[PDB]
Amino acid sequence: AEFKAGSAKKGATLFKTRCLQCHTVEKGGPHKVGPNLHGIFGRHSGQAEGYSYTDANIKKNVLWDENNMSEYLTNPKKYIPGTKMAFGGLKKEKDRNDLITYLKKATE
Ligand code: HEC
Repeated sequence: AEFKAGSAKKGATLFKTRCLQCHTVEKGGPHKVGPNLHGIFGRHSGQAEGYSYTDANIKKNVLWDENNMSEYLTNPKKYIPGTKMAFGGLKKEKDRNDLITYLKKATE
């Protein structure tokens, strides 16, 4: 994938509609169904403390950046077979770009 910068404002509405039920982004926000996403960028998958990941997510051992995140959110199970993240995917390029723009800033 090729991340282009988008609207953080729409990315927040995208996050809050499609991600917030399973995730938080603030520093020190609680783990829910999924882990807190603070400092997700520049961190390998499966390394947030306090959350029990799938083996699949740990062994993927992917250093998250803008681009591989875009691929992941298109179809999570396809990028990480075995993941227990039950999310179909953000199919539209512009929605993924909008969200990741928000996510960069919101996870500090
Ligand atoms: C539950 C109904 C979820 C929804 C909706 C979304 N996510 Fe999720 N996510 C969820 C789980 C249970 C997990 C753990 C996966 C595992 O196999 O252990 C995840 C994982 C992620 C990750 C990876 C984080 C890591 O530390 O490796 C990311 C980046 C992530 N989720 C982001 C994310 C976004 C952006 C969502 C909506 C757009 C979203 N998730 C929805 C559970 C659920």
